[PDB]
Amino acid sequence: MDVLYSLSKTLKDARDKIVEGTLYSNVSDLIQQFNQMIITMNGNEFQTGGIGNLPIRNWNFNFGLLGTTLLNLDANYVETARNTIDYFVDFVDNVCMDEMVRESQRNGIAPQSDSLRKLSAIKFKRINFDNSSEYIENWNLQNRRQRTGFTFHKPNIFPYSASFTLNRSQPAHDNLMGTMWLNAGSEIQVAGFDYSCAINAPANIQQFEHIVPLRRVLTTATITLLPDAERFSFPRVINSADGATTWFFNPVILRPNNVEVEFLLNGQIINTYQARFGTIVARNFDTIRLSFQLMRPPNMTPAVAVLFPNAQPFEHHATVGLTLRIESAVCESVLADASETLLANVTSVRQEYAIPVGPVFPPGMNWTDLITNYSPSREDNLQRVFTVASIRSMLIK
Amino acid sequence: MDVLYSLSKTLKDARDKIVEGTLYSNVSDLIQQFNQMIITMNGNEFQTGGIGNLPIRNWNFNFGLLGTTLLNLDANYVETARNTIDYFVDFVDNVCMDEMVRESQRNGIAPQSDSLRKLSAIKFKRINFDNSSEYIENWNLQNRRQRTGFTFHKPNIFPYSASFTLNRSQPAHDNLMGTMWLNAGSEIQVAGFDYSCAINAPANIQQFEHIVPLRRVLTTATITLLPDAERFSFPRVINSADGATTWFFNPVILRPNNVEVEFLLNGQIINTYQARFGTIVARNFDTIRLSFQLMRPPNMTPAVAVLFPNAQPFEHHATVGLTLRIESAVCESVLADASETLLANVTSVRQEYAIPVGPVFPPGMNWTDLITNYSPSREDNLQRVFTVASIRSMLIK
Amino acid sequence: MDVLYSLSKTLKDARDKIVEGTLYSNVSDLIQQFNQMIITMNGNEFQTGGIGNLPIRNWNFNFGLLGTTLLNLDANYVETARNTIDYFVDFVDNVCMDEMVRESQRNGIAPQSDSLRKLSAIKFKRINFDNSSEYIENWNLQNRRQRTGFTFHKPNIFPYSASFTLNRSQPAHDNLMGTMWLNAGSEIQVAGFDYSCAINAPANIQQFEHIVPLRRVLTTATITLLPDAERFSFPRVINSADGATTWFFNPVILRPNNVEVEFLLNGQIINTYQARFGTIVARNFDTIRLSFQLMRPPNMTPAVAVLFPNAQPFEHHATVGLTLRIESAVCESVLADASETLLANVTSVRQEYAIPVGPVFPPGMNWTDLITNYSPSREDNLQRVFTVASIRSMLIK
Amino acid sequence: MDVLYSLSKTLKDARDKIVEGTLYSNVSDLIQQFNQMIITMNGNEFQTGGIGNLPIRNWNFNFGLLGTTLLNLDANYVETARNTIDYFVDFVDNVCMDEMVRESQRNGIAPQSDSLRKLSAIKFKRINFDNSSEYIENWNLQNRRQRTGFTFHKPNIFPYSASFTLNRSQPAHDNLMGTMWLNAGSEIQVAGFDYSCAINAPANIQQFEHIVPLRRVLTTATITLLPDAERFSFPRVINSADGATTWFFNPVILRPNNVEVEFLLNGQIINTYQARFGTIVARNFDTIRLSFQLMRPPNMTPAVAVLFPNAQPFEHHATVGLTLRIESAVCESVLADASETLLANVTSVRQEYAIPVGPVFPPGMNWTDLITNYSPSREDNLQRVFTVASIRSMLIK
Amino acid sequence: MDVLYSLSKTLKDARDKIVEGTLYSNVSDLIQQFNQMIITMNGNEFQTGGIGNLPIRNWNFNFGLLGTTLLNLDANYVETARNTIDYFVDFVDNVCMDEMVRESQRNGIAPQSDSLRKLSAIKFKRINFDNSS
Amino acid sequence: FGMQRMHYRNGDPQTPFQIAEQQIQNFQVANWLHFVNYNQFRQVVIDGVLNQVLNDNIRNGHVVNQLMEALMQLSRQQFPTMPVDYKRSIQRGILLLSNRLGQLVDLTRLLSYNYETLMACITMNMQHVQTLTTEKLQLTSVTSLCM
Ligand SMILES: [Zn+2]
Repeated sequence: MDVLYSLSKTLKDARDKIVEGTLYSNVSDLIQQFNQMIITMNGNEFQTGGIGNLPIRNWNFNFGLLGTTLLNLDANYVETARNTIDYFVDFVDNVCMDEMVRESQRNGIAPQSDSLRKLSAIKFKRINFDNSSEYIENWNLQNRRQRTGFTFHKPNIFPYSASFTLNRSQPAHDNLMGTMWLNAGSEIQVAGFDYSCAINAPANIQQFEHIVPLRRVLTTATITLLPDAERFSFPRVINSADGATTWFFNPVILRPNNVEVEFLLNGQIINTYQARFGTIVARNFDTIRLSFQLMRPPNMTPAVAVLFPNAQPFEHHATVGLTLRIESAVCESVLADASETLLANVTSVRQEYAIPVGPVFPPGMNWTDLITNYSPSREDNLQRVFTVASIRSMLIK
Repeated sequence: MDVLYSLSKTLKDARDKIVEGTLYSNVSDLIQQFNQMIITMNGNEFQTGGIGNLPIRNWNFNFGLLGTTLLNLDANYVETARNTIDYFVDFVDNVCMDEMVRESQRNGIAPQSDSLRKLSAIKFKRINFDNSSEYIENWNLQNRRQRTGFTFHKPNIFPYSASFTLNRSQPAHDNLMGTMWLNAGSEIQVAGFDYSCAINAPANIQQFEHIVPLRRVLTTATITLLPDAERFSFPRVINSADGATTWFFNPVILRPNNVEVEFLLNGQIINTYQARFGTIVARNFDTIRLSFQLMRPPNMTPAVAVLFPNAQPFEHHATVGLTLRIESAVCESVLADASETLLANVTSVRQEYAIPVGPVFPPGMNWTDLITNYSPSREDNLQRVFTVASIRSMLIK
Repeated sequence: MDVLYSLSKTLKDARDKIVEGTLYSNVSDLIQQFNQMIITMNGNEFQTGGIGNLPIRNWNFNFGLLGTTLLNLDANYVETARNTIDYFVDFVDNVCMDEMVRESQRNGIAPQSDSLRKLSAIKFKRINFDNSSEYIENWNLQNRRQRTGFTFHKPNIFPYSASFTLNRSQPAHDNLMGTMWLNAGSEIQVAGFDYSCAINAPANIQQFEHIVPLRRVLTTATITLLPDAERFSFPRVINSADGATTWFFNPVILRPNNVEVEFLLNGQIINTYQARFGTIVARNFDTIRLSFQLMRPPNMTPAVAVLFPNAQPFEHHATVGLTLRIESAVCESVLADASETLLANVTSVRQEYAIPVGPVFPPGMNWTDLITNYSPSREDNLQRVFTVASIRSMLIK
Repeated sequence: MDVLYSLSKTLKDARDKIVEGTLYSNVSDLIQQFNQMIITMNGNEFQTGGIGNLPIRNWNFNFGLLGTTLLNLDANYVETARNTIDYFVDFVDNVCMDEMVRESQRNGIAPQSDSLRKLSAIKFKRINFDNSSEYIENWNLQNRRQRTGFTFHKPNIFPYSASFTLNRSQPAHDNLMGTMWLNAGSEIQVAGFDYSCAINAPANIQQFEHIVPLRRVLTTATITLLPDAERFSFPRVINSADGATTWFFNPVILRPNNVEVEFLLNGQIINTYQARFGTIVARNFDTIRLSFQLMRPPNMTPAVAVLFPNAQPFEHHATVGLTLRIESAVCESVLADASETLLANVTSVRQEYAIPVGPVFPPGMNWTDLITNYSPSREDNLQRVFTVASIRSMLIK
Repeated sequence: MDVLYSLSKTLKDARDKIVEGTLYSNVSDLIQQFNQMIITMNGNEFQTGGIGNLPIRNWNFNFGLLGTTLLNLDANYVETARNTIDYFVDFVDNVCMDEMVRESQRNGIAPQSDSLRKLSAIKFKRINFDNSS
Repeated sequence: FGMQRMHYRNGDPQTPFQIAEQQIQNFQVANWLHFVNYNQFRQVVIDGVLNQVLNDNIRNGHVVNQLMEALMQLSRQQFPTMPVDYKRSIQRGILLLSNRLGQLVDLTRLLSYNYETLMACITMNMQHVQTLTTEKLQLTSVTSLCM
């Protein structure tokens, strides 16, 4: 894995640094590493592919060393360099597509393809170069069991869970009470509704609560906390819990009284925020507890007093919402987010070559089913395949 | 173009690496490239500007070489380096503003300013240095006709198109049926509405369909697909097709039954998703086909059954929506997105100096009119001017 | 500050470049800088911490130099390098946590901790290395008073201000007129409403206006301008200005007639946009002026004409909205945004060690109260602590 | 690809130039290239075929050099030359049939067969010879991104689209108005018909219009423009738009009044022709706009006045046609035409060996479906396979 | 006219025959004609265009000869050949567009542009090559 | 070119130039090595008698224009660990040869022409078989013929 990143880093630098007319002192330390790579890789044969429609390709390396001495690199040197680089780039492309496609339940952090099991010897250890990308740094730090952090912009930590809860209900569905939520991507939109608007609740206050457990512990998260959840604020008809009948929801929106957002780690309150909106911070957490309440307004104009009678027919239903959007967060495990394209590369390779469903990953690489049951073996497989996807995304655009 | 990136890369590195007190071995390979640059650029004169209010500046280069005899760089060397660097940075700033402002219908990928046509000789080819940024890498790969990819975070692939379609309509506008949509930035919000709620449709099911053709083929796109389009879910009055009269739209929201999202490339179904929300992936596509349908709920509580009569007056109109947001995508052509500022730099240079409207780009650099008719000559001009904008954004902050 | 970035850059590179089996010519220029660092740092003692619960640690440096005699780096060299690197990484971690925690009203741009005041001597100036990150580049450019630019993706330039304005009001609250807005993060959502729908306004047109002053001058901003503000488009009950009574708001949405978005710098119109939506650009501005108007529709179908009578009871209130979202912008001062995690690191260090509220920063590091009153001394403190946070985010993941 | 053309050019010349009795000075420069070819190709083994029913053949090259010591070539030299040439011709035939049969969605311009990927090394670069054919010239010019042009005689730029449009229609189908067209090969035949013969149109003039968008930009096209489209000038019965019923069309032909043929490039009028028939020229265009109109004749003999009553029963329907035939055109992309047989060779190889339908090309190599959706990846695949077809058409007759 | 066809035939052949890696004996008779062309065209200045919107371009030829010492043509020789060929191709393109645009009632078979009237001398007659089209 | 010296292993059919060029990427020395790897005689009957002929690159002496291009590439070549006096001596000893470009182009034109005019008077076959005893050639005599 280290030598695969090293091959790709030298091929990227040798497409970048070895150009026409450049001075030799700019590339004097890269040509020695590329010659060490050629010297190491000669005499060895590899075999990539063999699963799904990924074709079996045989790789044989017989190349001459870049020892001509130039002061400014002329176009002859650039053309022979482009030939050797194009062959090695095709090789590492097929090794990366052979490694992202395989998985194992037993020990997923180990290389699974034959080519990367062959590259994991000490004969190939002199290929090794700097490990400067974030994924290979976290690979090398977790290979020695130290703390890592992946910085994500809007991480997909929440599985898709659009549902509700009726704390007070009946088959008439004309006096309901409870919460509704949308957990999607990095965004929680929650809305507790009461049809009576707390006309018989004690002190005209109805307490709502919504507890979101996470799968991995997020660290140093900037979170936009806004009131008035926008999706649960227009009238809609909703199927029941058993899916038998449908019930109508005509909301009018009160502001959330007494918002308490708590960030729990192992049941301990790490951060708490009482009636503070805008951008908040949560330094260390794996559970988000939103505790908002609906208070009946004690003074109402005649346009408002016709909405909430004391009797039964409520044509306008009180609804109170919050919105919580994790903008950026540092997570020790791998995830998906709106910035990288690594999950897209993994799914593109697994869908392009018509790959059968294996033992670990969900069918079709369903990220909702992958983050719903995010086991440590699936975590190891996901980190390995994302690291190889980062390597191929360095070489192949 | 390669030598302009090389000038800017050396000036960026020589502002970074040549500092006070640093060791000479840290900068021993940069001073040789900077001396090669001084040796190449001496004796040459340039002329920048001359269009709009961009002033004509004459450039003459007569500089001495930098010393190669220190062990730690003292402040004398830093001050003479800062002088030479500030003159070259002003030169390359005016060359980049002279190149982003010009365009040609005939062959836009060629340099248009006099200074960059003069820099495109082999006398200046020994200036050349590493080409490591994404735009100059894709420039050098498309100069040899190989595959490229620009990675965008929320790409502006959709032109602004807020409109509707009435599949069933009359001048009374009290029993309507059809779709509405908002295509903006990277976001499609579509909503099919029926006023009758499929009370006379066969099997109480009304089929909607919305086909969005793209202008360039996106590759490996992560897409957030949510139901219940939020913008078309509140009551509004809307002008008619001819703009004569206005009609009222009072929506109640059903959930989308039988969502089928298809990603078409050349009419072939590449990816398909049947009733799956959350984050989806689309590996290769240039057409997005959303096929959702409105089903009348067969079991309704008395709060719902008063909304949808069998007769004509429908005060509550059934409406079903979807939202599709491309979070990140790899596109072979250049675009604009929410991450880079290159389009902002191009428009700032073209608006600061009061530049007349030329033959290629839209008046005022309208991105909606630029991506509505995204011709290959306009594509070549846009890629060239974005590459020069990336170069100037390296030097000028 | 320069030498602290230099220590962290060498430790990052020496974790990256000094690996097992790599060629010596790849690391031949890094080992000399790391040996210069060891030679400079020996014989010196430091003391970090001493505020809040940050513990006092004493640092003593007595290390041998690294060998310069290998061809391929074996595992002995890697293990002794990992020992020296882990000690220096712990040192620079505690220096950065000692510097981010302190502040001064008098001159905040100066180092405040004892360790960084000791590192600011010319004895330690030979530690210095390349300054390539964006924050240390803008640090070095503002240390010489030149123009800088921080590129932000969705900058938090707006303080949280959710409020309204009643241009026409009475204690009955049945015929109201005025604007409502949400300024949050990078997003302005504004909506002017009239209950009469301009039935007595001259020419049936009511002019709205919303002026947002900024705190720092943004430059080259890409801005998504959409109509129909989504948050102020559903019915809600709202407390009054004095908080005494509540009033009801039942909106129906007209489209915004005659949108004029102006970008003011020092009262001068820099950019203006008349009825153009989608992505717009604003090259230089510190005030955003939105001027939209509500026009009563002169032709209405019978479904619309029942909404707006000539008499007093208006059960459906005309409402017209706009949405303005700054996607990316270049600002000369430091800010927070959805891309970086530096504010999260600063708040995590200040909240982890239970730090008392000082003279400059708001209690609890409230970003709304920090950008509401964004004084230049607070600007200097914020830039210094963000630069140190960027340094620690390079070393500590 | 260059070396494959070089192999075929030398084998073609060595079948042509190396004959019995010819002087040695006529062939003195060809025998050296053929000996360089033998020296390069010895010791190498190849493997062709393996897809469909194309058989796997193994190729081993062990040949002696040809003699350079004759004055007139005797029959011994001709027979040993014919042996070596027949073996190399069989080799290059199977390499070309192995390359035309394969395709790739990712980068189609790259070689796909194993033999041509092996020939793309610099070991085989000394095989290279002159590149004089049009397809290898345009291959080498587009490998450096310069302008190319393929000269076609009657290019198949139009997909087969025989349809119509009813601007005025009813279920009786006795008073119709609109256009009919046939787009086939290089020929547009259009005919606008009115059943009333503009008896109620303003000024007795009915305006017709027919806009044909092209897929690739044609350049310097000679076009035969004739009036009176011959196919839509006899009576026929035609199915309706939904295919339910059929309607009758009994045309009498007026001449086209006020013909305006415009050649649009990016919406700009490049060439225009007002009432000029015969051979016209169109220098640069990708859209053809035909604007002809039907004028009722103001003076009619009694044989004509019985055809067009003022009342409803029209047994004779006014019809006005044009014919536009592109005789020859220069196109930058590859196409098919009536002169070359390259598409026929590609389809013959793909149909002879029973090849499965791949990801790029249409099933059965449907040229109508290939030019209907003519994507750039399909363009690259089509150009590569046409170049290999041109090479094989040089060798194999 | 004969020398204009000769310039274009040598530039076409030198784009075709002078490629990377080809043997020198394949191009040994073309490089001598191309060097004769360079030797003839040096020291001369031309002026093309000047009618309609065809822009006036001034042409100055100062080129070194191509090397005659390789066995297989390497990429250095190909790149310097591509430079000289691209300049001469731009020259002959503008001469041909300057000649197709002009006409004369008196004697139309004579060259009308200034550049082709200058090329019709016997100083330029050693440019001449095969006339096979 | 900084490469480690080869161990030959006699049992292979590959000569040291023939391994060397597959191990050396220059485009100037590799031209020369690939010439010498496959210069051999070409067996053709001329008027009945078999004859062993050179190729035309030796025959007109044009191949020396590549050997001297490959030799003065070895002269601007800094050697990575050779002592500098022996390195300057071997570079100037290559330059002794590489400055006799025309003097040796013409010599291998003359040698090949004498071989031509005397090969015409051969009347038996020119069969190439490895004979038992060999005529010993001194390379000192070749340096004499060169210089
Ligand atoms: Zn983002």
